Amino acid sequence: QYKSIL
Amino acid sequence: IGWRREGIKYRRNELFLDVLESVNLLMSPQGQVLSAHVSGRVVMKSYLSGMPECKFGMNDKIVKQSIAIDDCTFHQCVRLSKERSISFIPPDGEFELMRYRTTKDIILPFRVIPLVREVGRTKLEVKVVIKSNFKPSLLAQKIEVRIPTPLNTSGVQVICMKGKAKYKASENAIVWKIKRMAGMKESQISAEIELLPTNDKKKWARPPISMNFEVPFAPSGLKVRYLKVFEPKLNYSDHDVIKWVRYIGRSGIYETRC
Repeated sequence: QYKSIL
Repeated sequence: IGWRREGIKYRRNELFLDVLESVNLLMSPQGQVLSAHVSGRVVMKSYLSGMPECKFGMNDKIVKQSIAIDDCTFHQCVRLSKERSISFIPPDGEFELMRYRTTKDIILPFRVIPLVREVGRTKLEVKVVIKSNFKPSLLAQKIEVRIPTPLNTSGVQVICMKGKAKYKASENAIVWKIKRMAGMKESQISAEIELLPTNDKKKWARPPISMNFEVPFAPSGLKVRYLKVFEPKLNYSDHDVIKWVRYIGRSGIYETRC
């Protein structure tokens, strides 16, 4: 649900 | 700088962004969009060392898919520049970074198609179809469709393949609940509404069918492009910071007239 900011 | 003390140290320098939007819709019986807007907030949770210069970049179109803010207030820490850059030294922990509104190019995650048939004056035949409109790899959660029933309602029969539904007589509505549902799908509910007799003269003012849902994207179209951290004293670069974002889009008022 939190994902990395790419 | 009275919102952040000066001593702060973490080995694990990490932040989290929550983009939280409530999407609002009023739809005509013949699919026209009568009214729609999004209200959003970005909340930041920062566990960063020292006093750092953060720069928040999004897919603002004034600056691919790019989006249109009608207006927004910021948190005092934000340096008001009109290059339209968002600059701040954040408070520690959790705070609201910005609040915003959008009216244009909104993704309406759900389409509701109602169909109603009168059967003499003894019953109503109702079919409702919902369509998820968004990437198939994404699931909506916590979907409720609320179908209002008239006051002269003897009783209610419903079939649905997905979900569970109950007639809730005190609330004068059928309530269909679905745990999960993926993008680019259809589901339907059929219901038969048994009527009591009533003053033929006064007609039924059919209130809208409303929905609630939660979706893991921003209906405004907002995407976070970067969050840049520079602390010029201390010895950690931007690429040392662990960065996270999540999106939680929820229905506000989301009403479709039948």
